[PDB]
Amino acid sequence: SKNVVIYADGVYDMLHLGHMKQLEQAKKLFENTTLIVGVTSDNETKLFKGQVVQTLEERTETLKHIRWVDEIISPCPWVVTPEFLEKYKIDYVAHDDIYAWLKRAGKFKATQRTEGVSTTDLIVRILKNYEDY
Amino acid sequence: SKNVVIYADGVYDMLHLGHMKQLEQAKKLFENTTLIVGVTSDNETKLFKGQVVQTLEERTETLKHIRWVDEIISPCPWVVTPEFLEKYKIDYVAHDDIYAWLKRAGKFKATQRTEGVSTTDLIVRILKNYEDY
Ligand SMILES: NCc1ccncc1
Ligand SMILES: NCc1ccncc1
Ligand SMILES: NCc1ccncc1
Ligand SMILES: NCc1ccncc1
Repeated sequence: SKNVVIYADGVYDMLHLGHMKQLEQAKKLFENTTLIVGVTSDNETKLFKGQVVQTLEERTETLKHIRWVDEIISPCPWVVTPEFLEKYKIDYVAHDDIYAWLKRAGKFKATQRTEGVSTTDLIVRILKNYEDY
Repeated sequence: SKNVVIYADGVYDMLHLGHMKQLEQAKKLFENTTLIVGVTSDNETKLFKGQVVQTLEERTETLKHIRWVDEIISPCPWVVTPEFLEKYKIDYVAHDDIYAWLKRAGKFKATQRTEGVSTTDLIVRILKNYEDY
């Protein structure tokens, strides 16, 4: 009934079906939702997580095309804070214990990952068309 | 004002930003539109055009996530006929002379391609992180 504001974040490098189904699942947590999507910066992703193929600007321009995405914060903060939830009027964080405070506040919503659909999995399928010998 | 029905078709293998921007451009040809997207079958694509990484079912499930896509015909016919336009009440075909009859009927609408954003271009960018020697 009342509109519920959902927040999900990530790298979204080389956007594939796995990200899409995750975002859809976040978007449909409730009947009436606004899904805000946060895109991690190149520097912090590279320092804290690992290598990223596409720049922040490219990764954001691709997310803009996904039907479930209502709003994008680019770049997003690397750590979600309670002050971040308050300023953007976020009701729930959708993710796939650093996150214990979100669970304690009733604001953690799980979303599953789909294995086997990644961009790299597809390139693996390309290479398997070449018998080793 | 009046709702205009747009049709675009293609393989949409390994969906990337290039396809997305093309679909957006088709969707925004007019103020009020319904964008129908046709997805070529595996057999006909492989026989007439060339190799396709993802099956028809996978290529369609990914397009379903694109915000501009209103309706999908999967599989679509390989050749667009006037009887196809009539049955689906298509007003315009958006594409990037086999298509001379569409131009003659006022139903051909061009959409441009974006070079440099393909899935394969990104894998090229990955491989360039490895100095040859
Ligand atoms: N992709 C992991 C991550 C998500 C949110 N903030 C930082 C890192
Ligand atoms: N669309 C947000 C953005 C714009 C320019 N650079 C990076 C991100
Ligand atoms: N991708 C080329 C094509 C588009 C429509 N029908 C057949 C082939
Ligand atoms: N979504 C249409 C479709 C379903 C099953 N196989 C291929 C295409």
